[PDB]
Amino acid sequence: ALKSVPIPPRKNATLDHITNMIMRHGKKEKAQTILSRALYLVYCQTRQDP
Amino acid sequence: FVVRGTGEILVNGRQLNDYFLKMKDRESIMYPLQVIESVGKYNIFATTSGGGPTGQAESIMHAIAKALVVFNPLLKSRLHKAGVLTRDYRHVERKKPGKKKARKMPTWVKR
Amino acid sequence: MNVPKARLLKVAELSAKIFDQNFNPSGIRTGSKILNERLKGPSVASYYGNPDILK
Amino acid sequence: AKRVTPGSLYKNWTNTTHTAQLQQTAVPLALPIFNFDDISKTLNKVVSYSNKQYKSLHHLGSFKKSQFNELFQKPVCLVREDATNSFLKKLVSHPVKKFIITGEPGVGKTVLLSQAHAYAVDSKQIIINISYPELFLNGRNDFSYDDDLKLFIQPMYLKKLIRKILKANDPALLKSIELSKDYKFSNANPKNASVKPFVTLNKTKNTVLDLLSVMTHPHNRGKLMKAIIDELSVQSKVPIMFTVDNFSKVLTTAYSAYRNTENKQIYSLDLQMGKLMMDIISGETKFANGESSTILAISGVDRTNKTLPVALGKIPVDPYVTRYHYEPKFVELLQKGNVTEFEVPKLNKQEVNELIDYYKQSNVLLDKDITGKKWENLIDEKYFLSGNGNPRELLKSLVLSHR
Amino acid sequence: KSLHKFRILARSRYDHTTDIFKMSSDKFEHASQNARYLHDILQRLLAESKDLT
Amino acid sequence: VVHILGKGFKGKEVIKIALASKFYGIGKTTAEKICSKLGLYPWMRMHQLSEPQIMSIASELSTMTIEGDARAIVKDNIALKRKIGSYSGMRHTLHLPVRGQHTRNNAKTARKLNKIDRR
Amino acid sequence: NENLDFYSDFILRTGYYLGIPLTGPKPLPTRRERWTVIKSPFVHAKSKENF
Amino acid sequence: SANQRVSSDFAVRLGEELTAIAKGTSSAFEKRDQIHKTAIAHRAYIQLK
RNA sequence: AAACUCCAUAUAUAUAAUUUUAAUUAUAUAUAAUUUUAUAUUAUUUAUUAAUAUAAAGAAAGGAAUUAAGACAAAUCAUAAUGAUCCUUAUAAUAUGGGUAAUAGACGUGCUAUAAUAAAAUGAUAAUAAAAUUAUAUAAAAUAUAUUUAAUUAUAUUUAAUUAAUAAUAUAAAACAUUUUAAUUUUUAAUAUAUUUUUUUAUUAUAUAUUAAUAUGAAUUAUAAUCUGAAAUUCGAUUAUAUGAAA
Ligand SMILES: Nc1nc2c(ncn2[C@@H]2O[C@H](COP(=O)(O)OP(=O)(O)OP(=O)(O)O)[C@@H](O)[C@H]2O)c(=O)[nH]1
Ligand SMILES: [Mg+2]
Ligand SMILES: [Mg+2]
Ligand SMILES: [Mg+2]
Ligand SMILES: [Mg+2]
Ligand SMILES: [Mg+2]
Ligand SMILES: [Mg+2]
Ligand SMILES: [Mg+2]
Ligand SMILES: [Mg+2]
Ligand SMILES: [Mg+2]
Ligand SMILES: [Mg+2]
Ligand SMILES: [Mg+2]
Ligand SMILES: [Mg+2]
Ligand SMILES: [Mg+2]
Ligand SMILES: [Mg+2]
Ligand SMILES: [Mg+2]
Ligand SMILES: [Mg+2]
Ligand SMILES: [Mg+2]
Ligand SMILES: [Mg+2]
Ligand SMILES: [Mg+2]
Ligand SMILES: [Mg+2]
Ligand SMILES: [Mg+2]
Repeated sequence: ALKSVPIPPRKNATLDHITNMIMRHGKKEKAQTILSRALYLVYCQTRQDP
Repeated sequence: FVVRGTGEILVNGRQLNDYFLKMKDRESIMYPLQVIESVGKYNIFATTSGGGPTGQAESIMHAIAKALVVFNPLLKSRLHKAGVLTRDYRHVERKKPGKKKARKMPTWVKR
Repeated sequence: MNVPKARLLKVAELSAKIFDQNFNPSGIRTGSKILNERLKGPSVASYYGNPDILK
Repeated sequence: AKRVTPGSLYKNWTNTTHTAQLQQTAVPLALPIFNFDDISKTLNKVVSYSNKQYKSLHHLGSFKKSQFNELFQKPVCLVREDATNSFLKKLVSHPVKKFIITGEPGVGKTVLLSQAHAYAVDSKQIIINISYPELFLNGRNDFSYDDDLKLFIQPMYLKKLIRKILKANDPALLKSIELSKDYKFSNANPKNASVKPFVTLNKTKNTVLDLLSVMTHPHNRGKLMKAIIDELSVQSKVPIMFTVDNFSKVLTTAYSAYRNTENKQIYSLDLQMGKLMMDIISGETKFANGESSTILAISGVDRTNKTLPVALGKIPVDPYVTRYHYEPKFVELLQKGNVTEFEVPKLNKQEVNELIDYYKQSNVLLDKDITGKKWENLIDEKYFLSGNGNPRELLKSLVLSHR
Repeated sequence: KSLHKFRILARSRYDHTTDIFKMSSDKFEHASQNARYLHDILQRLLAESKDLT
Repeated sequence: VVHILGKGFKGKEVIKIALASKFYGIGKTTAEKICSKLGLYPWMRMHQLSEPQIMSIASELSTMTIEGDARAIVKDNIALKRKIGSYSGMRHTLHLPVRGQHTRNNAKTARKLNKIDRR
Repeated sequence: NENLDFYSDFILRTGYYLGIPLTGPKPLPTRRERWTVIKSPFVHAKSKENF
Repeated sequence: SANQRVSSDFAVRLGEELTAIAKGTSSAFEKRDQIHKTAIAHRAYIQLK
């Protein structure tokens, strides 16, 4: 059963890159929160997947 | 300690959410149980010690991958290709004697 | 800290007498640390070795 | 310059989401209406509050920020047998009716309080709710000393509280309660007060509605609050449900941020608000109605000490603990009131399933979870990622975990 | 009662977790003197603890 | 705008912080004591003062060392040092550091601020 | 470590023949002291050596 | 572009810009067109190399 | 040169009565990789082969030391030692004070800031480390003090245990949650308003200025105490009440 299923992705690539661009001084949770907060906003205003 | 059951986890006797605030640490811990689609079939009892949260979480994930092999030995490759069965040798490198924090040097003046 | 201070200090000086220990309830400067400090003279004096080494 | 146009978001994230009307774009999903008398049909199933319940709860402050409500057109709840049904059965059957809601941060203590409020509204009850006790402990409201009451009075906080009590409870019950004794308050009406210096209320002719609707001067607002509590305590017609959320804040800061004329902190029990709260908890007020209850809830945002666990009998009494971490007076005041503990349990697998399902129906999930992931795997993984059933963490993983 | 008095007079020298009394001495310049000093202090504490008058 | 002893205050700033800032001689603690003595809640603003309250603040704040009095005390202390003939007085006269700092480098702010008529 | 281990082994043998139960050499953690010093005699502080 | 907004939290301002872009309303597109027009203005110098 | 070497890594054996506990460890010996195998797409001296990718077998990926011959008459006679030359009542030896800390200018290194992808408070079943130190000692807990109930911070009172896988230095801090934060009228409060209640809406007040130093920033200085020392003026370190430059 596990053959046909691909390996689940390591981690999203574009989101990792964007976080790393925001991230600075080694503070990644702050960057992820900022990005996740913004994406939560854009969904609430557009009701489309961010 | 991995024993079959439902998706229950405990770190040092505490809940996963209490111990690991970051959701990425929980995701890393759960990845082995996700490479193989058996997230809701095993009970984890993690007893990490040493280092900071990410080192603990990633050591838990590595230990889980090692423990899952005993349950189905012909699932080793899937985990190996997933990279969870390799030990991350990366670690802090010693502060070099004549310079600042290792691999950094004080400002060099031409004249 | 419900227990009255009188009881606590009664235990304090009783133990002090039992264990041969100073009791200074008021906190005045008794200068005890001056006397109790160890003498380091023997060690400092032999910094340069035995002067009676054969020549 | 103007800078901020009339339509624009300028506050931080939490206040922006809390107050921006982001629920306007939410799809109007149809759900069964909350009703304890029909618990058999709404059990283990998401529900929406009744319109009158929504009005009363909004006026009581049962819905707070950081609850993700803005995701949906209106706040919704899940009827959890272990948390909602069990608690309400205990509340109805137990004779003392004095509880404190406890649980891990984010488990849903507030929600359970709001469900209790919904029960009270639909059971023809009067609700007095202290949503954020910090407002009368943080030193951002006026205060004065009333020698007649021997307590410090906070007129702004009172005015808001009576306003909330008036606008939350149905006028029918407040009218149905007649005053047991006369009152004579100063008059502060913008126009009438020029002619009439004082306002009088008489027995069996005016109700508590008129008492709530009167307007006096700040130094007498404490008299009005004491009268209101006494009137509702003596009357034995309607039950009174006194609720306080974030009670751990009260239990931890025994001393407020107010300083008297000698630059000394004003003990909490020297305030009127703290005193009446503790009198109700300890049973000194002694409401006459049998069904009158007192439900308290703690919040994780507030520090923790040895006060509450000792009060709840969870740990013994160590008398050498500093007052900053153990307040014996509050412990004996809580124990004297026979306040019992209710622990909100974490979600199980099936509860998570229902919640996530409803989230799917509301179009609040990512396509990675929906478009591609198996439902079973999704539920299990989220159950794992949410610390085995923490509702806040579950919501965070679904809509606030873009990674 | 004597045990409670003994425990509260030992102060930091007694740990309730394991119930072990603990005491060391090196003021005197020989082991024999320190052992006698410790024994005498233990006798003194026991005598006072048993005196509940 | 609230005027206390000739000091201009905006209507938005807290009493304790504003008092501690504008007046020479009263700091955070003194302002807190002043506000507490007159029964103004900790985070009260300058808008909400009434005329009696402003008068009380001005009256009670005028029974302690005023800006001018405190400046006089400082200047008198410097003058004492200089008239005695002490080393410190000499540094004050020459616009040089007085607390044993190095002059080979820096010592700019001392030259700019140290003097016999220090504010 | 070589002399330590050899002597330990000897201690165990002597104890056994003397009737003394002995558990055996337990490896307590080693202690690493560290000093640093400039290699040059006069002035090359950039060059340092660890002992 | 998101740093030209009045809020004090960049999560809010990032969200506002992203929402605006999602509806095709922002000045960043002009920069993209300018770069492409410049690339066209430099058609013939590309070489296989 | 590379390799042997050391730190680190994976595994095996041994030791430890799992109260020196942690066995998730410590340290002795050994094995392991300067990875192997297969396939294909390449250019080629034609697989009697290289790089490109794939596959599968693996835990397997780093750092440190070692910097040759000669050249720079590079540095060192102030680590120490010797040759030559020079002083020998002085260029040798001791003590009390001062200087090495002076300040026009200039200069190389750094520390701290100039605010909202950032500063401050709080967080007691005390979130989570590693490596080092304690017979010329480390110094807990409790106390009085400033200081209010307490906590935090700094002294004083007294030395608990430990000369160490045992006790102390020592509850790591960022992280994360809550509250606050001037410029900012984007704020407060006075009334009403209400299905945004820790909150929205309407009216009035929230003035006087503009490229600006704030509730940024802590330089300079006044005073009172404290620590070490026999001694704190030239010339030491902390705390408190004021000061609050430049940026
Ligand atoms: N639908 C639904 N959401 C719930 C329920 N219980 C909790 N939640 C959600 O879980 C989160 C936390 O709920 P709260 O009631 O604030 O939890 P709490 O434990 O009282 O929170 P703290 O006081 O901060 O510890 C919010 O997102 C709630 O909406 C429930 O029964 N139904
Ligand atoms: Mg580092
Ligand atoms: Mg809550
Ligand atoms: Mg001032
Ligand atoms: Mg063990
Ligand atoms: Mg080599
Ligand atoms: Mg060479
Ligand atoms: Mg050459
Ligand atoms: Mg030369
Ligand atoms: Mg020379
Ligand atoms: Mg020489
Ligand atoms: Mg001489
Ligand atoms: Mg020098
Ligand atoms: Mg240098
Ligand atoms: Mg800042
Ligand atoms: Mg260690
Ligand atoms: Mg070690
Ligand atoms: Mg201490
Ligand atoms: Mg901590
Ligand atoms: Mg300027
Ligand atoms: Mg400041
Ligand atoms: Mg200061």
